[PDB]
Amino acid sequence: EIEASEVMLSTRIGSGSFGTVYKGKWHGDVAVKILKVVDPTPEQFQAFRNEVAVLRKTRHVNILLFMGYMTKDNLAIVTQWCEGSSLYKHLHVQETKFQMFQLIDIARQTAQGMDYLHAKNIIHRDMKSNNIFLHEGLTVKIGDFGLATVKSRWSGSQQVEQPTGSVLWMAPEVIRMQDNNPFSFQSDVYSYGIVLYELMTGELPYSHINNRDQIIFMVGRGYASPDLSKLYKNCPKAMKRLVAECVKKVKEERPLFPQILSSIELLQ
Amino acid sequence: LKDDDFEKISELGAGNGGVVFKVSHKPSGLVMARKLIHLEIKPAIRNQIIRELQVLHECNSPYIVGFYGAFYSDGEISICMEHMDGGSLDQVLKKAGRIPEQILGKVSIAVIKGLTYLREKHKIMHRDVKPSNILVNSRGEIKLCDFGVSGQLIDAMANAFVGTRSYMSPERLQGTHYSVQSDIWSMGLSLVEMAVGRYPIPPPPMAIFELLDYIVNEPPPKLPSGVFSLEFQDFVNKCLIKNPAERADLKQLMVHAFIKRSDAEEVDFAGWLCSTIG
Ligand SMILES: Nc1ncnc2c1ncn2[C@@H]1O[C@H](COP(=O)(O)OP(=O)(O)OP(O)(O)=S)[C@@H](O)[C@H]1O
Ligand SMILES: Nc1ncnc2c1ncn2[C@@H]1O[C@H](COP(=O)(O)OP(=O)(O)OP(O)(O)=S)[C@@H](O)[C@H]1O
Ligand SMILES: O=C(NOCCO)c1ccc2cncn2c1Nc1ccc(I)cc1F
Ligand SMILES: [Mg+2]
Ligand SMILES: [Mg+2]
Repeated sequence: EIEASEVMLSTRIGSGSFGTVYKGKWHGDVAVKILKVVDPTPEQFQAFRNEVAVLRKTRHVNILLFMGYMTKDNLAIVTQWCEGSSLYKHLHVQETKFQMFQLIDIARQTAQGMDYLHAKNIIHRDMKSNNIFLHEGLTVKIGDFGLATVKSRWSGSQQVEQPTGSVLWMAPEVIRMQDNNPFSFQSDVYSYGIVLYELMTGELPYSHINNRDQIIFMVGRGYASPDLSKLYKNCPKAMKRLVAECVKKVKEERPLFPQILSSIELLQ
Repeated sequence: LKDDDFEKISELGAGNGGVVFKVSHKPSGLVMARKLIHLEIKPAIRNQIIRELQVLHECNSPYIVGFYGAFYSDGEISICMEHMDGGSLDQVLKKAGRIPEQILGKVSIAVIKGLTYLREKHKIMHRDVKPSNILVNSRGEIKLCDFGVSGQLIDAMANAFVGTRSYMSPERLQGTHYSVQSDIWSMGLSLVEMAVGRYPIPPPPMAIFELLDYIVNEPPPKLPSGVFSLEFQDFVNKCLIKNPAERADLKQLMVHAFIKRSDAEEVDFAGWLCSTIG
């Protein structure tokens, strides 16, 4: 745990699915996310602390550092601060004009980071364009990975085991909740495929649906899928096959991240 | 209206879209509700949403909440509405086990009058008829809030985190053509959720998509018979019809015997609300 006296909370940045972001100055610039959990049960807190350990070990150029947690300023996590904005801001809010090779490079770096995260058996749930930051300009940084014990609420000693996070990137199998543990490598692969669609389209999927509920229902039932006619004409064909591969409804047919990385390495 | 001229007094509530704060207007000295909806959108979309929300100035009716202005401060769209002491009706379900039938009829009358005012004067459908989106006052007034004035605001909201419950009609979830009948279906669902002391999609927890499948392909929920009048069961059943064509439109709802009888009845809603919320 990190002692809160050394950390200093600067101006608020925003809020998300399971925490609120403050700018901190603990041994340099950091980001402190106070969790929405008010009374973390000892079991949840202990499993979260084990996470704190595992995520603190993780070290890739493509994932943000995870310094630790603090239980004094309510329940909080200290992570690496990223001056570069989020990928969602560049693609949609700022409408950043990325060249073809730049988009391919963002995809490659994201795939590399998720590959490492998956090699240590870390399922980066809540995978979306919000959690990807373009540090130094183009280096991709994955954040808010793991933390399954916190993102989901707890019914005492039992995790609620219900979906949480944005629905445009959520997998049909984790949308349906047909299994107690639907979060897996293939769910992260589908979420990466959704971010791939956003990279290759510049727009959020299911733009013809205005209500999130209709999105959830028609995604889980399969009536709605991200149509591939929105992709750029200059997008290479194998890139289109790769993204259609990643976004397939069937869980097991989606490729694992080494295969995707080989795909972009062929593309480049 | 600007951000610097409000002093947050308290929190009115927080939802998936945003959080509403009870604040004060320094230039005028009156207490108003300030809804902060956090979203990351283009500045052009921000201006478009603000201009579309300006239309709320001429939406004046006893059955819709007041509106003073709207503006974008920092990464959030802020809307300024008039303060309802009773909050919303979901607060009342958290207070009382179940809403009585007569006040439920008063609520139904208020919501249909608000819906028909909106449709006749503004050609605007609510789309969000929920227990959280109708508000009550200490004097007995019942108003509608969070209806679809700005289409671009709805489009920006579409990118939202997963929810816990839903009040959507099946025709919207299926993607078919929707009209006010969707709002009638939603308000019928709301009437069921008020009359019984629980969220009535899974009839006497279940995930969001399972809720949505269940309300798409299985029969609509119905009130527990024997503890409610036949008239209010007829009203909700006509409201809760899967087929939009068979579902009653507003014009039939005004002349619906439930609405006329509840209008004839005199119910001291202000006193009951004060008793149940303190
Ligand atoms: N390490 C960080 N460095 C800089 N900004 C950050 C960092 N972590 C979060 N933010 C910002 O904090 C705001 C809210 O982020 P979050 O709370 O993580 O929500 P989110 O990332 O959009 O989605 P989730 O599911 O809640 S993680 C956004 O504006 C992020 O850009
Ligand atoms: N004018 C008001 N007076 C009193 N309470 C209000 C007023 N406006 C909003 N509230 C409260 O603020 C809460 C937050 O509302 P929202 O942010 O719209 O979330 P919501 O109404 O629950 O719907 P969603 O789908 O969850 S965003 C409401 O549930 C009300 O209890
Ligand atoms: O607030 C909204 N939804 O919140 C609950 C879930 O819908 C909401 C939703 C859609 C919308 C389209 N144009 C404005 N919109 C909203 N804002 C709003 C509008 C008028 C009033 I009067 C009060 C308000 F809060
Ligand atoms: Mg994030
Ligand atoms: Mg609301």
